[PDB]
Amino acid sequence: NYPAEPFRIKSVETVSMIPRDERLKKMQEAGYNTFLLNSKDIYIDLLTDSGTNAMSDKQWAGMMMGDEAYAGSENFYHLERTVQELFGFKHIVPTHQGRGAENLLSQLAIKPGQYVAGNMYFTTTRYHQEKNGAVFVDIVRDEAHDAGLNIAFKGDIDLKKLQKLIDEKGAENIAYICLAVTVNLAGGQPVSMANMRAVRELTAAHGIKVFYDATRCVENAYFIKEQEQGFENKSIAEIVHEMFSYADGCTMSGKKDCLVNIGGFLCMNDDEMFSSAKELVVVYEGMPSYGGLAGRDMEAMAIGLREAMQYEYIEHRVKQVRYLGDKLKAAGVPIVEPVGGHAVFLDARRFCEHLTQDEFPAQSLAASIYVETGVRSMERGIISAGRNNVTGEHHRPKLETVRLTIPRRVYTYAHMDVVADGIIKLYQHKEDIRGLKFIYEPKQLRFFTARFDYI
Amino acid sequence: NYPAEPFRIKSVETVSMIPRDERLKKMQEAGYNTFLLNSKDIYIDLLTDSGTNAMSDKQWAGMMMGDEAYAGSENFYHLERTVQELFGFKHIVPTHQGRGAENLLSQLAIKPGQYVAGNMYFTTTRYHQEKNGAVFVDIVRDEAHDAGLNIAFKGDIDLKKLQKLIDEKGAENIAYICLAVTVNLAGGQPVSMANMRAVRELTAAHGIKVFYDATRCVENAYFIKEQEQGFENKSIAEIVHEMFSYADGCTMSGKKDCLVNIGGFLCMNDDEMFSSAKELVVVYEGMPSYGGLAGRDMEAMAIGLREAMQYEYIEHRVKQVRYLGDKLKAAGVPIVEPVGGHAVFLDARRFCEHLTQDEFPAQSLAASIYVETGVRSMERGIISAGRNNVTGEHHRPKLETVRLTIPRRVYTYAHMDVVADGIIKLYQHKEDIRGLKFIYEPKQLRFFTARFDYI
Amino acid sequence: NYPAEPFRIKSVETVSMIPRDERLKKMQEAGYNTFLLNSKDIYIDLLTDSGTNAMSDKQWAGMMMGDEAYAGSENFYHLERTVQELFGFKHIVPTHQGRGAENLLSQLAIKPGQYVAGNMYFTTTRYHQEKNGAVFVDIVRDEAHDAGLNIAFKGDIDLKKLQKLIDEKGAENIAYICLAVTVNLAGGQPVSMANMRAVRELTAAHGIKVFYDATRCVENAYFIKEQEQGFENKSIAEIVHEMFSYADGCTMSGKKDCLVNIGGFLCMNDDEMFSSAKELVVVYEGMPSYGGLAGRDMEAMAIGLREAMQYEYIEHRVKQVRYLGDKLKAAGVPIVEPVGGHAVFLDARRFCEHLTQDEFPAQSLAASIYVETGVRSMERGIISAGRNNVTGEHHRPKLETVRLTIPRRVYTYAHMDVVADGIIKLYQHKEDIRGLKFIYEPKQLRFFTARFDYI
Amino acid sequence: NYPAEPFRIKSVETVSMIPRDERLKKMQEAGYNTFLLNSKDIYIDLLTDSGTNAMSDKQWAGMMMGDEAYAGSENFYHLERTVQELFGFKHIVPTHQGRGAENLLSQLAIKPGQYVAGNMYFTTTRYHQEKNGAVFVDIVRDEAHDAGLNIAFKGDIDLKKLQKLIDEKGAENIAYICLAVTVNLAGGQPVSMANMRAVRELTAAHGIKVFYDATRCVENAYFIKEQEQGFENKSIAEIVHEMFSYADGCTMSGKKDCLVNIGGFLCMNDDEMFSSAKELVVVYEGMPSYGGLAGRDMEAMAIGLREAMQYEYIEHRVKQVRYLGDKLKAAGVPIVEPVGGHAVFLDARRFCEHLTQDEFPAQSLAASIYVETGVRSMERGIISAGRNNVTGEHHRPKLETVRLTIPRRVYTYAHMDVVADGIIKLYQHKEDIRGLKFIYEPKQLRFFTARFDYI
Ligand SMILES: C=C(/N=C/c1c(COP(=O)(O)O)cnc(C)c1O)C(=O)O
Ligand SMILES: C=C(/N=C/c1c(COP(=O)(O)O)cnc(C)c1O)C(=O)O
Ligand SMILES: [K+]
Ligand SMILES: [K+]
Ligand SMILES: [K+]
Ligand SMILES: [K+]
Repeated sequence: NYPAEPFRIKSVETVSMIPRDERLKKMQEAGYNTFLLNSKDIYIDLLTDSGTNAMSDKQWAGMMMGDEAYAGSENFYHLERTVQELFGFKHIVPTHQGRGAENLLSQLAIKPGQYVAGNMYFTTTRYHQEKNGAVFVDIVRDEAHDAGLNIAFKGDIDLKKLQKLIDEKGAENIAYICLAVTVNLAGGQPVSMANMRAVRELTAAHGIKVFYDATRCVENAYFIKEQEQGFENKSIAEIVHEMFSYADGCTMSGKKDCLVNIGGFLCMNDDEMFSSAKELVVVYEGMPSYGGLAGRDMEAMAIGLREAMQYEYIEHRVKQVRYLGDKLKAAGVPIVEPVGGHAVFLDARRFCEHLTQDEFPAQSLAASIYVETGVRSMERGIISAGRNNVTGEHHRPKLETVRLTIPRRVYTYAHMDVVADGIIKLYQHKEDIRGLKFIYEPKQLRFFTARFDYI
Repeated sequence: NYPAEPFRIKSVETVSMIPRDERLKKMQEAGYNTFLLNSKDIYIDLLTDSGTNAMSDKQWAGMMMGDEAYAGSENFYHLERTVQELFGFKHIVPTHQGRGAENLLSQLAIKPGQYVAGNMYFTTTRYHQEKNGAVFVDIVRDEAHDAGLNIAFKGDIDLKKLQKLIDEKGAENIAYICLAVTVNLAGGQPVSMANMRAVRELTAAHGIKVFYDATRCVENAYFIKEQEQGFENKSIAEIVHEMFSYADGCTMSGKKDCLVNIGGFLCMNDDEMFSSAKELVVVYEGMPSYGGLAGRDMEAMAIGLREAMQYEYIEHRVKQVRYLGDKLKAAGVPIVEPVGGHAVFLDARRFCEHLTQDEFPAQSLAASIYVETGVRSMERGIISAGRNNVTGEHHRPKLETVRLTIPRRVYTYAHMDVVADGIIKLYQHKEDIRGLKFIYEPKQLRFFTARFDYI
Repeated sequence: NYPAEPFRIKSVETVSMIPRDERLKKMQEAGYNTFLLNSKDIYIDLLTDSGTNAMSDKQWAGMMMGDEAYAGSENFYHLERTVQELFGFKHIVPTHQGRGAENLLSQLAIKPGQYVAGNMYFTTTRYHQEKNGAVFVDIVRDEAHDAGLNIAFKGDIDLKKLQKLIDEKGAENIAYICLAVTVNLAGGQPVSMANMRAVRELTAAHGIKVFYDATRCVENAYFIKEQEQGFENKSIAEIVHEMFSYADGCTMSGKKDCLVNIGGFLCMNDDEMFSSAKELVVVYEGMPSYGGLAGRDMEAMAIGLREAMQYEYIEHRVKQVRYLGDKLKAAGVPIVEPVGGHAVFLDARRFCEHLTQDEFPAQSLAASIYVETGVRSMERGIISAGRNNVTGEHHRPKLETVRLTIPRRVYTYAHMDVVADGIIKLYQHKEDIRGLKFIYEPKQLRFFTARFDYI
Repeated sequence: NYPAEPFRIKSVETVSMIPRDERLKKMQEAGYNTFLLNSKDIYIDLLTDSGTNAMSDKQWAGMMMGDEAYAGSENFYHLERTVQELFGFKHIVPTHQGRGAENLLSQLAIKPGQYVAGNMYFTTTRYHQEKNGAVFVDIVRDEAHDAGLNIAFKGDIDLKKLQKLIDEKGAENIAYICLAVTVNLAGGQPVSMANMRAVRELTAAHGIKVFYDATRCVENAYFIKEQEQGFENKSIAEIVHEMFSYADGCTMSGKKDCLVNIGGFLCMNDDEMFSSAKELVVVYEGMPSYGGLAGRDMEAMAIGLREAMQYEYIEHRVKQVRYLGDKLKAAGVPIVEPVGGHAVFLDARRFCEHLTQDEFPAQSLAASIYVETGVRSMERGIISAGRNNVTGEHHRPKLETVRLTIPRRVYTYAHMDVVADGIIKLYQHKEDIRGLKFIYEPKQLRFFTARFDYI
């Protein structure tokens, strides 16, 4: 069952419906790298769900009431009250987006040489942990690393790995546990409430802090409501509030589940850390009462976080992604399983099994998808993994995928059909997909500006 | 086929359904007339495509650049030259919506006792004709009155009827021919270019003026491109411009095909009529330089009329209506055929064969649709047709219909499925729909605020 | 004493600061008629205070929450509740602006041959009265016709003239009393509460209806608060509510004192007339619940009417106009006295006493003002009076004036200084102002498109 | 002279004053630091010109056309090419505001132990220099530190000081010269083109890089046009482009002279530095294609930087500040002279000659201004100067000032008169202002959230 949109369209965004012949020329001008395409040339842009969301009429009304004062803006107090109400943390510091909050948390909470342990990781999060002297330890359950395994709550932390870390390194040498909801690297997999409570129980017995990476915590809450026994009578807001009751604080990218185009924040319960955070936020972001955001954006993020709590909104959000995954899977197209809250990942290793990884199957599949449909997707394979600059060899990741990342409230099921129909047609003659070779490769950030040609 | 939306969602508004018990209360508080229900108590609002459209990001950018000057506004010049370019008429007078332009035309072009002949009546149009002393004569082809007959270009004028009128009444006693594109009350049926050309040739030979009702001219142009031999490779804009080349002027409700929420205009080629129209507009609407519109709305209408010329936009507009009609017809639900440009008309005579037309089956069917579905639709039958101003008896249209009217760019195919599924279920117990009788009847245009009770 | 603006600027409107040499070319291209100037070529546009107001951030937030439903829009209920609260009338029908409401009132309230009596008149108001068969009778106090007489509440009705009318024509032959607040034709002069109560007392004794032309009723309320004994402790809202307690209904142009760019409405207390108005509004304007306005505009007008009740806003509005009049008067420039709520009128007969009225001194002064300052003003003299088309002679009005009409919240005191300094400099060599002659004169609406050259 | 605003008001926001008793309570709740007051409790907010500007109708139209794509946004391309055209640098990296660009520059261009030399310190700039291991050296002319000395181009670097630094330290130990235009903490003082050219010539001869702080470069260009011989007939844009031709790159807070509420960027000519900057921006800000900004804000900043080039806009901006300074100086109030581009600085040393600088007269004067006036102003003296990171003692600036900072396009001359009248009255009892002592001092950038009590 797939629900209708629980909203209607207030205003539309103009697009170029250029045809296949012209899309091929645009793809070649981009050197077959979807990251180099111009937005104006893309029909359906599934590069990312970050910051690409459609706002409501209520949020746009809030955008006309930005109090742009440098200190003490009414919009900050609205955001503060909303986050305290819905997440339940004592203190909040706005940041311009998620990695701004990560920067502050890692400087406040890590002594060099300490460990940070988490359920897999995200690139910016782990960078700020490592930059401040932490050693990262993955404590996710082993199943999360099996991309074909169709089981619930795949993002759960293995409590035995956490106990083992505590026993081998000592609780005083662990800076914090970093629990992400959902788990992006596993394909957007949720964490169960039972897991969050067990982690809080164990860490609290040792005086260890837990901070959440909360960027898709509402998608996570929907999975708990749908699949965890005992939560069928709880509202999304009740589930969200209980989730954060098991944490000492969080970092949040509003660009994901708060339904905005920019914005984030840092939450914590400890007064002393809050005071230290306010001393640091002015260094990198702005005042404790704007944190690198215009007043109107704090307002839109306060309104959007509250909208995200509507059951029908988040049900439809997750089930629209599920629709895309279900349609591909029914045609035999290989995807990461189960489908996550925000994206479908194509398995390009299996999709293009006639290509070796050195011929960049995911990069080439993403280029084919755009030519055939006008859909942009993100390479998440060997190109994004980068090259080892000491040895000169590619980093070879186990996952060679194309990410179909779904912005919130932007597309319809008919757009999902454009994406799926086009991929299914490609799959039916997948052996015709050609390998790629570099014609320009920069030393760093190579996925952003590299250019290719066909082998 | 059924194309996906050729645009993305930029902003949303929430929709919601109140329980059946509450809709029942609301419906009897509205005296079983859908016009009297409150917007907040509707779920999917298909009352009308008039003024309910979603604007684009470009139109909303135009809304921030309203030049609100009383005379000489940049927005007026933009609207004036956009209409001169796309429609080809010499002169434009803005009005706040279509019936303001009809008020002006009828006062300018009718001498009491004269005939106005058109391809089927419309409610406000016919009121202003008769109010100024004209007798209305219907010269549409007989087939347009047969709901079930699936033939192309049902809106066409019967040239034999036009010829007969000229012979029996004399050309000097005909004030003008009123040619509407599409024809709303026939079900949104298009008029062919061959018919517009034949009508021009016959009227010109007798010195008789032709004024178009331009309200859904872009939907009409799409049907010409899709189905009239020789037009398959003409652009929508080319077809629109050729259409109006066979007219002396037009009235336009921009609230339909100009993709806005308010706005209209009167066009003409004749200099003396334009001079007279400017004297009159001051009394009813405003100065000729804004015609009862804010500058920002002249701007949005100039932008939206040009957007409407995009083939993919109007193809999707029309085929989304066709999807709803196709799904209802596949389930056996009786509808007006072929499906028109803007709405699906349920054939209330067949839905409610247990009722005579004096029991108002269309009015009653609309009420029952809201009660069982939360979807609002409009009566288009004996209630809307009014009374004969000579005998005092009902006008008795063969077409007794309930209109599922689709606003432009607002809903998705999933919303269409919700509508179709609900109507198909009500079809299964159609015998439960009771007849209605008047408890309050306005003296004109009675359908707007009439109140009914069950017989 | 002149207060600072009780607001700050949220956003600005871009203007062309073209210099004098270029302004002279624009004036010549406009044939020396300020009505023909392009808005884009004007620095400070004082043509009118109608519909040219600046909205607040709160109103623009309301503009993002337009409920564009054809019937039952939430914005209509907001407007309805606001007008019932602030004006106290039982029923309200929205219209697209003031003359839409006048059209409806005059058709509902006049039997042919009846009299309508008022404190002077406005052009559209009297047209709709006369078009429906009324004979207009001026019952303003004699002093209002003395444009140099500096006395308070110059708009007051002479109760003896009203008694005389009742005695000579009979109360059953008077359709209604039309009491305007303020009185535009006298230069924007207020009416006292004592006068409103006396008129209500007298008319009620005879069963005669009173309807207000309420377009600048808030400016009027400020004069009562400032100058009528006993109202120093009353709020603007209290004064406004008491004013309308002496009326049976009103017509309102929101384009003036409701601080919007479009919109108006009709109010009445009588159920039967309300029911008749709802039958008529659909003919000319729209549904009783939108009346020719987009939902967003009903919202902005509801918000703006409530903002207009703020004492500091309306005090500053009236005193900014007063500042301009005081500065001109201190330099000896001849103006209509006292200065009204919305405009300063220059006496061009005295300003250009070396020119005869057939040389159009007001039209020429308005052209000079634009060339010297970039300020557009309105001719209100012999050109606007029109030509008698039977005899071919000008209508020769006693008042030959240039109107400096001040939009609400758009300009600063520094703009008022630009206007005043430029006029004062012109006055110091007023004998150099040249007379004008027609080079193009249309048969009607001649002030709108006539063109001139220097004698 | 004092020109009128070269724009009209398009939209407003209300302002209000709470009673003195309430401001007194608010001020001690803020611990006598103006940074801790709440926006709703301020009347006229002169805390800062940073991010408080009023945008234009064109910018707000741009805000409706935000292309929120993660890469390839039309808004990024517009900002990129606008900056390349107006500033002339080869490469641009957007950041969410200026201190994000300072974070990147300081990490890219400083090796620990090296010197950075600039024309007076700024708070966030100096923090990021020192945090990355640089020693700051002030090479502004001695006169810039003398509040009362009225000389032109007080921001100029002393070339003898620059030469001395090169001789004593060696050019290889200087990371770069930081040249700010205007110089904020000297009172908004401009730098001459002759000085920028001399600095470029001397640094280039030694291979030393020059990076500008571009934050108020348009105000600086205005002073050059107004006062530097030979530039009187150059356009603001020409002057701006020549200015940056003497630099290797710049940091920019668009929140000042780009007329926006959020936004900044880093420019450079060097290709390898640009490559490194793109790696770093990902960690702190976002992808190089949006740099921590929504698309709509890249758009507003591209539009606003071009608007700032309009001569009449920036002339009025600067002369409105000058008006406030002239009115205070005419009444004997001690100020920094000449008045700078963005603010009037009261000379707190002279206002409060009864206090030593260790009693924080500037911090105390700011509090008393809010208590007596409701006007918020900022401390710019010993509190902002921070502590010496080697000795732990106060930095002791000669300039102990209270800043009346003017947001662009927000206030009128009448608002300036309210401010001046209030300060002139407080001047009459200056002996009533008590000294302050710290009760809470942050470890860096302490002025933002420090809390004080009276001695
Ligand atoms: C309101 C509707 N139509 C308006 C209309 C009008 C009157 O336009 P305004 O509603 O803008 O006055 C004129 N001609 C045709 C063919 C129309 O359909 C409707 O069908 O719902
Ligand atoms: C916030 C202020 N200034 C910021 C600033 C900055 C830092 O910019 P952001 O506030 O955008 O980070 C850098 N350079 C100069 C000369 C500045 O004035 C202020 O003066 O109020
Ligand atoms: K974004
Ligand atoms: K701001
Ligand atoms: K207007
Ligand atoms: K509407």
